[PDB]
Amino acid sequence: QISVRGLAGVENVTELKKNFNRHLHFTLVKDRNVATPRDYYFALAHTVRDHLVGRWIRTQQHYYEKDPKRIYYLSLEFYMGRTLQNTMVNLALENACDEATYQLGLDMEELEEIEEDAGLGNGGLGRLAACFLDSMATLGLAAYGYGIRYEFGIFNQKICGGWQMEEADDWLRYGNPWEKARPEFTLPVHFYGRVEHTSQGAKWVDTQVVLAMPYDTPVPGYRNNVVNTMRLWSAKAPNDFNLGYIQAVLDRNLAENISRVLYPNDNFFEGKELRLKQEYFVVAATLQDIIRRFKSSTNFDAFPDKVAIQLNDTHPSLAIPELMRVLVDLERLDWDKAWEVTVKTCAYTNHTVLPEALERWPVHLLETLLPRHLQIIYEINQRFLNRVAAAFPGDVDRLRRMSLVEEGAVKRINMAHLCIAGSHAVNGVARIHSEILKKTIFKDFYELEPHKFQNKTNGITPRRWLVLCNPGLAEIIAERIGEEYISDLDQLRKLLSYVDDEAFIRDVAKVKQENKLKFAAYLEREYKVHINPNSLFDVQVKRIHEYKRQLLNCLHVITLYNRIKKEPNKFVVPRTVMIGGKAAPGYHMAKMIIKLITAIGDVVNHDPVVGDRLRVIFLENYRVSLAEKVIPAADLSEQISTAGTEASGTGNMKFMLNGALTIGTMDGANVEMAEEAGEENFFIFGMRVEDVDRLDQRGYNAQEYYDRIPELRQIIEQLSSGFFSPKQPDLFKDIVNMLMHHDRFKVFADYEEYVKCQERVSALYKNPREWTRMVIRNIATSGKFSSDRTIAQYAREIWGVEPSRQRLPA
Amino acid sequence: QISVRGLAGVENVTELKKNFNRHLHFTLVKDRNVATPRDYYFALAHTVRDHLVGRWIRTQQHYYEKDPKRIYYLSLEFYMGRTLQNTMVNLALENACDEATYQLGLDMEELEEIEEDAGLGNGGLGRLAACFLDSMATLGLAAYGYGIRYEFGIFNQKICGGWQMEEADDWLRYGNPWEKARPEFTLPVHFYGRVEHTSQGAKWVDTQVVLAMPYDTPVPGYRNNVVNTMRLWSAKAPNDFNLGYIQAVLDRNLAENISRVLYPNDNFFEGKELRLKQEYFVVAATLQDIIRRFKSSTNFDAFPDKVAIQLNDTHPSLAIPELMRVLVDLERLDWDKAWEVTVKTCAYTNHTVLPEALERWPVHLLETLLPRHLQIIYEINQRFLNRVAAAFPGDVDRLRRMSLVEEGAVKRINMAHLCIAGSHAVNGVARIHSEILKKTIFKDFYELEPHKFQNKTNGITPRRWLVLCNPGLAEIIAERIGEEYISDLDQLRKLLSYVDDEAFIRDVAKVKQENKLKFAAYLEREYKVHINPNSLFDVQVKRIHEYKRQLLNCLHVITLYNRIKKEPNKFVVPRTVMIGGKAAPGYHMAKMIIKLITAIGDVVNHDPVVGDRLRVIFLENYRVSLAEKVIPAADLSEQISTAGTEASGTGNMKFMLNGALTIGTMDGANVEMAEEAGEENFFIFGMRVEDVDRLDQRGYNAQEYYDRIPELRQIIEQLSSGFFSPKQPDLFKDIVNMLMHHDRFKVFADYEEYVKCQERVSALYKNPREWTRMVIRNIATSGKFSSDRTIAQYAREIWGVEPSRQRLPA
Ligand SMILES: OC[C@H]1O[C@@H](c2ncc(-c3ccc4ccccc4c3)[nH]2)[C@H](O)[C@@H](O)[C@@H]1O
Ligand SMILES: OC[C@H]1O[C@@H](c2ncc(-c3ccc4ccccc4c3)[nH]2)[C@H](O)[C@@H](O)[C@@H]1O
Ligand SMILES: *Cc1c(COP(=O)(O)O)cnc(C)c1O
Ligand SMILES: *Cc1c(COP(=O)(O)O)cnc(C)c1O
Repeated sequence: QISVRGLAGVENVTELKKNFNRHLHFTLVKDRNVATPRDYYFALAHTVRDHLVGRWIRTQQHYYEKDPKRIYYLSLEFYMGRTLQNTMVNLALENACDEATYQLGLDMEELEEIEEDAGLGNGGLGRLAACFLDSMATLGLAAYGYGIRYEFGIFNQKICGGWQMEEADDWLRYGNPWEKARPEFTLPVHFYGRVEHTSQGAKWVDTQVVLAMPYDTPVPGYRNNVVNTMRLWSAKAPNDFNLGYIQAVLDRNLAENISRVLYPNDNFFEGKELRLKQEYFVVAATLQDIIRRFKSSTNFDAFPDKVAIQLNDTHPSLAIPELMRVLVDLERLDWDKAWEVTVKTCAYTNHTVLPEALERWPVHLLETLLPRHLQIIYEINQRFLNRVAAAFPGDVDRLRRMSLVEEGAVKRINMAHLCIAGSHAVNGVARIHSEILKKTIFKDFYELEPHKFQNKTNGITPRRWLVLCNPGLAEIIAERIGEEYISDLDQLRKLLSYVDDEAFIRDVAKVKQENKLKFAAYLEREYKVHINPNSLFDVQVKRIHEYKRQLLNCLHVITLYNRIKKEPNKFVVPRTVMIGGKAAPGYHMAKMIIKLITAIGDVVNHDPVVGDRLRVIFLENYRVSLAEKVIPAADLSEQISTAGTEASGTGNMKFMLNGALTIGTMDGANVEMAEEAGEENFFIFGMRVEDVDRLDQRGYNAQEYYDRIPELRQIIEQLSSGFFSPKQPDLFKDIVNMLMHHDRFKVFADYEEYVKCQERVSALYKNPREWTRMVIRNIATSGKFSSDRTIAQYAREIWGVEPSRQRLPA
Repeated sequence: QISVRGLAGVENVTELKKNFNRHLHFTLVKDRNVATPRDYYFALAHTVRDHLVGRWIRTQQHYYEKDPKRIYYLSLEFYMGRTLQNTMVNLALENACDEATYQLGLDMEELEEIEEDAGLGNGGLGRLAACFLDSMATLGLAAYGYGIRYEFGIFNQKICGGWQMEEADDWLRYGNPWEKARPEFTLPVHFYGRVEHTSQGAKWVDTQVVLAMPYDTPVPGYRNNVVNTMRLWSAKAPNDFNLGYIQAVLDRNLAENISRVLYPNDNFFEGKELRLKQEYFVVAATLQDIIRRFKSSTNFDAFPDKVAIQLNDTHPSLAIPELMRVLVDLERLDWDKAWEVTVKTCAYTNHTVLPEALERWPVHLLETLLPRHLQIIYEINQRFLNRVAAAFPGDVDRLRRMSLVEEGAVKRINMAHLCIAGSHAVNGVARIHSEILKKTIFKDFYELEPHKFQNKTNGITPRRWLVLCNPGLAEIIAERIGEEYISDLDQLRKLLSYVDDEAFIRDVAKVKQENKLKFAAYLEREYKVHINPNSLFDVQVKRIHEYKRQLLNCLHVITLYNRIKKEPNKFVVPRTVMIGGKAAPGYHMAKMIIKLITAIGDVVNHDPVVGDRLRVIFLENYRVSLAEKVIPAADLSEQISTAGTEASGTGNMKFMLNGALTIGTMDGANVEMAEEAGEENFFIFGMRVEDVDRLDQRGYNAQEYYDRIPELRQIIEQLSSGFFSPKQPDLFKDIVNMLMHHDRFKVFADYEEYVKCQERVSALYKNPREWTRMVIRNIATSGKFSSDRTIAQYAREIWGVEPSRQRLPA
C-alpha cells in the first residue's frame, strides 16, 4: 500500500501463504475451522521468525570467523515492547505479509494487537537499552545485550474508582515465539559461603549454587541482514537442591525466585536482598560467557582489545569486582595487571542525579551474600584512596567524600564511586546532565581524572519510533527525500526546503489529523470514551513522579477550567488533556497524583458549561505499545520536569519526530532539542538550573506564591476544601501539605510562566498553517536524536570500534 | 533391517532426511558444525511428531462428527516412559527413520537414549494406565486420559555408599516435544470457601481460585491412523492472585505447587493436604471439560449414553461428589435424577487390599478444603445406609461397617466405600484379587449389590513390551506366523506347533543370548560392572516393599553363598542375581533392604572362592526405560509376594512375553499365568492364600522356623553378628527384629519351599534344550495378558462400547 513498507512480489507472497498454513497445521495443531485470532497471530509470528534464522546463524558464524571486538551491554532492564512488526520492518517484509494475510482473509493489524509487550523495564532506561540494541545491529556492531528473563515484567495497571491497582504481567502465558531456550549453555552462579585464605590465594567455598539458563532473542538490524543476540538469564535450582522429600522439591522456588519479577521502581533505590541477588546473578553468568567466548577466540593482556563491557547505570556494577575475582582468584593474575585489564574493559553510564535513586548497599548484606566481593571492594577502595592522597596531600575531607565506603549508622558501599574507579570512561546522557556530574556529584572524581568524563546524548530508534508507529508520516517524507533517512536521520534536514511548500504543509497536517482520528476511535472502542478530534491533543505520558511534575500540569488544567467557569461564553481553543503513566506500587504520593488526575476528570468532563472545550483523560496502562499509538496522535508534548532533574528524557524525542510541538523546561535533552530546532520553534518556560540553585540558596517559600497569585490560591482552596472530592473532603490534604511546606521540585515557582507559555501555545494553534510550519521545523531538525548517532559516538569514543552500514549477504 | 520394523522406501527416506535438516535449522537454530547428539535427537523427534499431526486433527474431528460414547480414564499417574520409538513403531516408521539417520551419519539407537522418561507414576498402577491408553487407541475407542502434568516425576535414584539417595527428576528441563500447551482452554478450580443456603439451593462462595491449564499429548494406535489424547493439567495462579507487591507475586507459588511434584509412595496412603488438592484439581478440571464436550455434542438423561468415567483406584474418587455438585447446585437437577446419572456414568477399579494403601481422609481436612463436597458425601451416606437398613433390618453392625464415615479419634471418609456406592461397576485386577474383594474387604457391599462386582485381569501392551524392547524375538516369531499377532496376541498359540522344531528352539535361544550380551555390555559401559553372560540371569525388578519380599530373595542369595563356601569345589549353575527398584523416601524398612542388598554384593562379589559363579547386582534407578533393557535379557522372573498381597502384578507378564521362566507364589495374575501355560511349565512354590489364613488363625511364630532350619539360623546369625557390615555390626538389627517378631508377610514360612524350588530351576537350566522348550510354552500362552484383551472386556462389560480394528484413512 505504501512504499516504505517494501515490495509484495508474487513469489514471496505465495511462499509466505504456504508457510503460514504449514505453521497453523504442524506448529499450532489447528485447522481453520477452530482457529482463533490468537492462533493466526502465532502462525504469522512463526512464519516471520523463519526468515530470521539463516541470518542469525550466519551473523554469529561471521563473528566467530572474523573475531571482532565484542560489545557487551549489561542492563537489568530491556523494555522491548512487541516484536512482530519491528521484525517485518527490518527484514522488509511488511507489505508482503500484509498481502499474504489479506489473501487468507485476515487483517494483519488485528493480528498485531494480539502480541504481548515484552515489558522487562520500568520506562526510559529500559527503553534506551532496547533502542540501543536496534542501533547496534543496524550499525553492524558485534554486540550482545545481557539481562534477566523476568517471569513477570512491569505490572499491568488497572484504574479502579480512580485509583491504581496492580496486576501481574504474565507475559509468557501463551508462549514467547521470539526466544530460544539454550539449556545446554547453563552456568553455575554462587551465593553466600565464606572465604578461605591459602598458600596460593583466596578461595570462596561453602556456597549455594543457582543455575543460570540462557534464552536468546534475535535483534535484526535495518535491512542489512545482521542479526545480533539478546541473552536473558533464567534462574534454575540444581537437581540435588535441598536433597522431607516433598518439602525439598517445593523449596526449589527459593532459588528460582531470583528471576521471577522485575522491581517496579523508576528512579528509586530499594535496598532489598532479592534485588542484590538479581544484580549478581546477571553479572556472574554474563562474565563466564564473556570469558568463554574470549578463550575460544592465557593472554588476558588482549582482553580489552577483544571485549567492551558497558554498565547501564550501577545496577550491574558488581561486574567490576567479579572480573577482578575471576582474574585474581581463578586465572591467578597479579592484582595490578587484573586491575589494568578491568579498567580498560569497563565503562559506566550514569542516568540520574536524584539522591534517592543512587545505589548504596549496606555492608552487612554484601558481607553475608558476597563475602569475597566485599573484600575485593575494600582493596579497590584502599588503593584508590592512596591515589587520591598522593594527588591531594592533606585533603582529608576529600578522602571521606571520595571513599567507596560511606560511614554512618550503617556502613554502605557507594556503587557509583565503585564504577568511576573501575571504568576508563564515565558518561552522562545529555549535555546539561554530563555538565552537572562534573560540577556537583562527581566533581572530586573529575578533578582527579578529567579524561574519564564524557557526554553521550541519548537518542531513539527511528525504525520503531517513526516507520513502525507512523507509516503515514514516513511515507510523505520518503516521497520528497527518498528512503535513506531511515538509517541516516540527519537527512531530515532536507525538509527545511519544504517549509513554504503548500502541498507538504497540507500533507503533514493531514497525517496528524488521520492519526488523531485513529486514536480517538481506539479510545472509544477499547475504553468507551468520546473525545473531540478537532481539539488540541495535549499529552504528558511518562512514569508518575514528583520530579516530572504531573502536578504542574494538573494546576494548569484546573486554571483552564476555572477561567471557563468565570467566562463561559468566551471562546477558548478546545483541548483534550491526556496524562498517563504508572506509579511504583509503594510510592504513595505518585498514587495520590493519579487519583487527583481522575478526580479532576470526574468534575471537568461532566460539567455542562464546559462542553467539549476541555476534556481530561487518564490513559490507563501506559507502556511501549500504547506509546506507539498516542505519540503520533499528539499535538503538544509536555516535558516539564524541574530544571536539573531529568537527566535526558527520551519521550521528548519521540514526540519531536512525530510532529508535536514541545512545551518544556530547559532540562536534560530539551536544551539540545531547542538548540537544534531554534528557540523560536519551541515553547520554553521556567527556571533554568541556575535559577533553581538561587532559590535554594535563598530558601524556597511556597507561601509567597500562594500569597501573590490569586488564581493559584483559588486552586489550593478548591483542593483543600473538597471541591474535587465532595464525599471525602480531606482526600488531597497530603498533596496540599506537600505543595505548601515540603516541595522539593518547586511546582509553584514555575506556575505563572507555565500558564503564560500555555496561552502562547493556544494562540499558535488557532493558526493551522503556522502551527504546521513550526512542526516541520521540528521534524526537520530531529536528526541528532537518532540512537544511531548516539551508538556511533559510544563506538568511536568509548568502545574503540568502527560502525558499518555494509550489508552481510543473505 | 528386520521386517516388523516396516518399509524404508526411497521417497519416504528422502522426505524424512529433508524434514530432519529443516527442523535442525529452523526449529533448533543450529547448523551441523555445532550440533550435539541432543540436538539430533530433538530434530528427529520433531520430524516424527509432524507425522502425528494430521492423524491427530482428523481423529478428533471424526469424534466430533460421529459423536460416539466417550471414555474418560481418570488417574493421578501415567507412567509413559519414552515416546520416540513407540511413535515410530505405531506409525510404521522405524526402518525408514533408521535408514534416514544412517545416511546422515547418525546412529538412531544412540539418539533414542537421549530422551527422558516421562516418569509420571510410581510403578504398576501408573504403567497400567499407560498400556491402557495404547490399547484404547489401537482398538479405536474414543478415549481420553486425564491426569496432572507434574513438573517433577518419580525421583531419580542414586546409590551412595550402598544407600538410596533421591534427586529431583527435572524431566522438562530441555523441553518436551510431545506435548502441546492449550492455554486457551484454561479452566478455574475452586478451593476453601463456605456454603450458603438460599431459596434456590446451596451456593459455594468465598473460594480461592486456581487455574488449570491443559497440555495435550498424542497417543497413537498401532497402524490404524487413530490418535487419541492424554490431557494433563498444570496449575496456574490467576493474575490478580494476592493482588507488598513483590511478595504477592512471589507467593503465586502457593497455588502453582499443586502440580509441582508426584507423591512417590507405591501402595501407601499419606493423608496430606497437598495430595488432596491434587486429587480435587484433576477431578474439577476434567469434569468441566467432560460437560463442555457433552453440551457441544439440557438433557442429562443421555449423559451416561455419551460418557463413561473410569476411576483408576480411589485417587480420583472426588469425581462422584463433584458430578453431584455440578448437577444439583449448577444444573438444578433433583437429587435422585443426578444420582441416577452419576452411578450410571462412574465405574471404579480397585488395585489393592493392603490396609495402609486405602484412602481414608480426615473429615477436618475435607471440611476446610471442600465444604460443599463433605455435605454431599454426608447426604450420599445417609441415603445409602437407608438402603442397607431396608435390606438387612436390625443389622446394626453392618451399618457401622458399611458407612462411608468411619468413627474414631478422628472421623474419616472411606473413599473406597464412596466409590462402590457411586459406581455401577467395581472391578479387581486379577481373578484371585476380585474373589478376595467379594470374600473379605467388600463382602458387605457384594451382599447388597452382587451385580456390581466384576473381574478385569490386567494386561500389558505388546507394542512396547515385545516389538519395541525385543525386536529380535518379534522377528523370529513373525517369520513363522506373520505379523497379525502384534494386535491379536492370542495368535502366539500357533507357536506351540514349533516346540519340537529344532530351528525355532535354536533361534529363541540365540535371541536371549544376544539380549544378554547387549545388557552385559550396557552394564559395563554405563556402570563399569562386569557380569558373566553365560550365567543364569535371575531378576527381581519392582518397587521395594515388604510385601514383594525382596528379603526372601536375599535369604536365598545368602544360602547359595554359604553353600558355596561350605563346598567350594562342587559345581553349581552360575547365577547373576539382579535386584532393582525404588524405595519411597520415607519408607525406612525399604531403604534398609536396599542397603542389605548392596552389602551382600560387597561380600559376595569380592570373595575369590566364589569367582564368577555368583554375582549380586543392584540395578540403580529402575524405571520404564531400564525395564525395556533388562526384561528381554532375563532368564528367571522373581514374582514372590506373599499370597494375597499382589493384586495382579504386571512385571510378571512382561517377563513371560520376553522368554523368561517364572518362579512365583500363587498370587495375583501369577495364578492365571500358570493356568494358561500349565503348572508344569511354571516354578510354583509356597503358601496359597488359604495357607496364609490358616497360619494367621494359629498365630505366626517366626522362631519355630529359626529353630528347625539350620541354614536359616546361620543366615540370621550372620546378619545379627555383623558379617555383612564389619564396621557397623548392628546395622541390620531392625531387619532381624522385624523378621523374628513382627513380620506381616511371613518370609520364613516360604523359605524352605522357595530354596527347593530354586534348586529345580538350576537343574532345568543345565539342560538348554528343555529350558528353551519350556520358554516356548510360556511365550506361546502369553496371549491372554495383552492389554488389548483387557480393554475389550472393559469396553463390552463396563463401558457399553464396541472395539474396532478398522483403520481410519490417512
Ligand atoms: O537515559 C535513559 C533515561 O534514564 C532514566 C533513569 N535514570 C535512572 C533510572 C532508574 C531506573 C530504574 C532503577 C531501578 C532501581 C534503582 C534505580 C533506578 C534508576 N532511570 C532518566 O530518568 C531519564 O532522564 C533518562 O532519559
Ligand atoms: O493394577 C496395577 C497394579 O496396581 C498396583 C497398585 N495398587 C495400588 C497402588 C497404589 C499406587 C499409588 C498410590 C498412591 C497413594 C495411595 C495409594 C496408592 C496405591 N498400586 C498393585 O500393587 C499391582 O499388583 C497391580 O498390578
Ligand atoms: C520513551 C518511554 C519512556 C520514557 O519517557 P520520558 O518522558 O523520557 O520519561 C517511558 N515509558 C515508555 C513506555 C516509553 O516508550
Ligand atoms: C511393569 C512395571 C512395574 C510393575 O512391576 P510389578 O513387578 O508388577 O510390581 C513397576 N515399575 C516399572 C518401571 C514397570 O515397567
